[PDB]
This record gives sequence, C-alpha cells and structure tokens, in this order.
Amino acid sequence: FKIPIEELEDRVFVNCNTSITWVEGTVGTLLSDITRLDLGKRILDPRGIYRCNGTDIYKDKESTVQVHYRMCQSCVELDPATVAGIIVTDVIATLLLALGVFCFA
Amino acid sequence: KGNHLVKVYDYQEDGSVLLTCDAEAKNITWFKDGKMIGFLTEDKKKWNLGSNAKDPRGMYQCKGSQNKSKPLQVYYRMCQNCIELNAATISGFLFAEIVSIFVLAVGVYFIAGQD
Amino acid sequence: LLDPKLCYLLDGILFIYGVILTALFLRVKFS
Amino acid sequence: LDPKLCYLLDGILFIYGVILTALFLRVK
Amino acid sequence: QTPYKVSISGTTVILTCPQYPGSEILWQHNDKNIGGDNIGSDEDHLSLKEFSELEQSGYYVCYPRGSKPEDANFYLYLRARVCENCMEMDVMSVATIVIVDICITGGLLLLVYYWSKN
Amino acid sequence: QTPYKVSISGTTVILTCPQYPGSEILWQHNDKNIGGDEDDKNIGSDEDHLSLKEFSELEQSGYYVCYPRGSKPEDANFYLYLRARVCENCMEMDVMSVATIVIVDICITGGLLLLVYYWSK
Amino acid sequence: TEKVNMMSLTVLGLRMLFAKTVAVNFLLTAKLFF
Amino acid sequence: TLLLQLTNTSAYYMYLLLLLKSVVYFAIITCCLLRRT
Ligand SMILES: CC(C)CCC[C@@H](C)[C@H]1CC[C@H]2[C@@H]3CC=C4C[C@@H](O)CC[C@]4(C)[C@H]3CC[C@]12C
Repeated sequence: FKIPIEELEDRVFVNCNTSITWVEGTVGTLLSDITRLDLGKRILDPRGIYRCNGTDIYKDKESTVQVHYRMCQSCVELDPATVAGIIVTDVIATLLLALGVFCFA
Repeated sequence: KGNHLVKVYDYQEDGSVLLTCDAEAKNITWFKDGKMIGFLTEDKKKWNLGSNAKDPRGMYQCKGSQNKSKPLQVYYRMCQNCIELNAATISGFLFAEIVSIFVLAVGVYFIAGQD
Repeated sequence: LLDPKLCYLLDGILFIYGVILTALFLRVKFS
Repeated sequence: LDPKLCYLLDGILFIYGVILTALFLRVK
Repeated sequence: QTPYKVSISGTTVILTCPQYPGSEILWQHNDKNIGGDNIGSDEDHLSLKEFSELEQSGYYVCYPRGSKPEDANFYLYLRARVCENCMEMDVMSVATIVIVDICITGGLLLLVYYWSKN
Repeated sequence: QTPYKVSISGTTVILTCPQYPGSEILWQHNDKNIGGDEDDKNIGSDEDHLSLKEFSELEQSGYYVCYPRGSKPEDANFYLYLRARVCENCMEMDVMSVATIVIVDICITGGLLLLVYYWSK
Repeated sequence: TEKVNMMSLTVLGLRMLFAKTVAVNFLLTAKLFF
Repeated sequence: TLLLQLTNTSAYYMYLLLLLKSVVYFAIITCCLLRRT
C-alpha cells in the first residue's frame, strides 16, 4: 500500500486514510483536516520519511513512504570551457602580480 | 499527413527538443540538409537535437521503408545572448569607454614624461 | 538564482581596501 | 534596479581606491 | 530546396518564402488561415507584429493559391523569443567592436605619448 | 528504518538499498521490474547499488521498492518517491559555497606574495 | 534558470580578473617611477 | 528572468572590453621597462 503524493500548482501533498505520523525528515507544515499533510513549495526539496496506516480495504498494515525531490533552481551549469578559461588565466594574473613584488624587493 | 511525417515535440519541464518521424517502419534513418548526418536503431524513436538554448537550426528529414519523407526547417531564436540597447546601456558603454581611456592616457603621459 | 546577492560580496571587498587606504593616507598626511 | 546598482557601485569604489592609492603614494 | 528566410528586427518578426517570385500565395499557422484584409500578408513577406512566444510558435506553410497546403514544399518550426529594441551578438559584432577598440586604444595612447614626449 | 541514500551526480543517479545487506535484492517501478533484466545496459544492479543513466523528469519517476529473493513484492514496508530534475553537467551550489572559494582565492593570493617578498633575501 | 547562475559566476570571475589586472599594471607603473 | 539574463550579458561584455585595455597597457609598460635592462 503506497502513499499517494498529489500535486497542486506548487504544493506537494501527502494523502492517507488515517492519521499520518512523521518519522524523520522535513515535517513541512500541518493541516487542520486529519489524514492530510503539506510539504510546502515545489522548489523546496522536501525530503523525509512519513509512515502511515492501512485503509478501509488494506487495513491492519502499516505503510511507509519516503518523499524525495531534486527540482533544483539553485543549481549552476558548470561548463568545462568557461571554468578552464577563467582559472588558467587567473593563475597567470596571480603569477604576474607575484613578479612586481619580487621586482620591488 | 500528405507526406509530412516529421514533427517536433516540445512543452516539457526541461529545455530540449525531439524530432518525431511519424512513419511506421524499422530502422529509421535521419538526415540533415540532404546528407547522412545521423542514424538510429530500435528501442528509440525520438531523435535528439540538444537544448533549445543553443538554437538548433537546419533542415531535417527522415526515411522509412517507403520513399523518403519531406523536410522540416527548424528555426530557434532562443538567443540568451541578447543585450538590451536602451538609453541606459549605451550611456553605460560611453561612461566605460571614456574613464578607462582617460586613466590610460594620464598614465601614458606620466610614463612619457619619465622617459 | 543568486545573482543579486553576489556582487555585494565582491564590492564589499573593495570597500575594505578603500577604507584601509584612507586610514593610512590620513595617518601619513596629518602626522 | 537592484542588480544594476552593484555594477555602478563597483566602478565608484574602484575609482576611489585608485585615487587614494595614487594620492597616498605621492608621499615619498 | 530554397529555405524560408526569417529576419527578426527588434520585437517584429518578418519572414519570406523565396520559391515563387510572382503569384498569389497564402499563409497558415496550425491550420489557422492568416492573410486577407494586426497582421500583414504581403506578396511574399509576412510581418508578425507583437510576436509573443506563447501564442505564435508553430507550423508556417507558404504556398500559392489553388494548391493544397499539405502538397507544399516543406514546413517551418519557429520558437523565437523577442524583446524590444534589442540586438543579438553572434560573431559579427563581438569580433568587430573588439578590433575597433584595440585599434582606437592604440591610436589614442600613441597620440598621447607623442604629445607628452615633446 | 534506514533511508535510501540518493546520490545524483550529473545525469547518473545511484540508489542504495541497505535494508537487506545479507541477501540478493531486486527493484521495481510502478509494480514493474527494473534492473537485473539484462537489457538496456545503462541500468544495472549490485549488492545494494542501482545506477540509472539518461534520467528524465517525465518517466522513471515513482515508487522504487527494493526487496530480497523469495519476498512477495507487497511485503516490504518502505517505498521511495524520487522526482528529480536530473541535469547535464551542473551541480547545486549556493552563495555560501562561492564566498568560501572567493575567500580561499584571496588567502592563497596573499600567501604567494608574502613568500616571494621573503624570498628576496 | 541554470544558465543565469553561470553567467553571474562568469561575471564575478571577470570582475576578479580585472581587479588583479589593474593591480599588476599599477604595481609595474609604480616600479617605473622608483 | 528576462531582465537579469540581459543585465548579466550587458556587463559581461563590458568587463570583457576593460580586460583588453589592461593587456594593452601592460604591454606598453613592459615595452617601456624592458628597455632599461
Ligand atoms: C589604473 C592604471 C590604468 C593607471 C594607474 C596609474 C598609476 C599607477 C600612476 C599615475 C600617477 C603615478 C604617480 C605619479 C607621481 C609619483 C611621485 C613619485 O615620487 C613616486 C611615484 C608616484 C606616486 C606615481 C605612482 C604611480 C601613479 C600613481
């Protein structure tokens, strides 16, 4: 018995038929109605473990589902060309700056 | 269809495009500008052109067991290198093309006076 | 995205150098 | 507006630093 | 054969189909007829004013009157994103402004050196 | 219970299943077998590993249940829900991870000069 | 949104390179006068 | 954002044009200093 993860426009929900007991991870927020839980915005990387109980068809069975998200918007596309083209000239600039210090003294 | 089989699938989460040759056959053969630039085996149907950020242009087509399909010129101006030439950037260009030149000249004047 | 908060880290570096040099200039000018 | 402020604050800080370096080195 | 030539100036998109010099041609966009009077359908030019990406991006077919659109030469797929009074920097103005800046710095610092050495 | 350590480097994603470290395990996806099928050699199982390449957001994003040999598929009491915007040659990096590089660069640049100046004896 | 971050990183790198190319020129010009 | 995307490349090229003048000045001062050795 899996725990359905419904999707609103930016809210990832956790739906059950009984009380949801958080185990370990991002608790997010609570909600007034029972058998529900909110995790917050889509771009938050909500990750945690939330075990649940059975339903009216699959009762006497404790279920557990872990939610994992990697919808990165803080990620940067590193390019071999750009990165190499900045470090190899930064080293040259540092070495040239280290030449005037020797020249003065 | 009218011998127009090549289609482009878009509107997904990521910035990528895929050419879909809507023709029943086996071992479909992709072309570009009339030449043999690509090939495909089974287990895959949508040829990949890369990202829309690199502006994939060209003139693409496919060919099945029947006669060759008809081309479809793809144009993608997702520039992302565009610079806004309003009344602030050109002013910024001039203010960076005068101060630097003036400092370089006031350094060269002292260098020559030393010489 | 992290662009708007990224310049002020580098611009902050230059303010430190400017204030240090103002301190030394005042020290070597008044005294 | 906010992003453009940094690219003009760096210029004024750079000019101030160069001017104060030149005027401080004058004392020699 | 000859492909559709597209040119984007500022925020206005204008494209041509150079296969029939003189004829009565029609244009379509996702089987939505465009032409016959906003928008402009010239003899072989079409001008897409207010080219917003989310409403004009699809299949354009150029063909003379009396012919089925599916029996034309080929189609087009346009996904252009345009802005107001803005340019794009390919290697035609990025390898030119650099050259002119070098040739003007070299031509001005040399003059300053000549003026200061006298 | 022990979590499924999800390691995502570039496009390859590696899942670990330490729930049964003393047997041979398999994998499933929407009640469909995946891994150990000896086809589409990009994927592949191990003692606990599972490497999936050419990952996409649209497909292959659901329940990854790991169970050992001789185990009914609905016997496990743990499931995963992996929805990842797998990317090409890019990694997560915040402002703190860039200030620590700027400061290190400043320090190493300062270090070189303080040594060349002493080298002039 | 994954390329704006790289553009900002490259701009910061160019700023950092410029802040050293100015210092090198200034140090050499100061040497020219002593 | 379509504003930050343009703002970043409107300053990337500006700093790519102030780096080809520092190299010119470095060449000038190197030529002026190599004549004294
Ligand atoms: C930023 C780049 C392009 C130009 C920098 C020019 C700098 C390096 C030049 C401009 C004027 C110069 C100064 C002019 C006069 C003197 C007085 C002398 O007794 C010691 C050197 C000193 C103090 C010079 C140091 C170098 C100096 C500050």
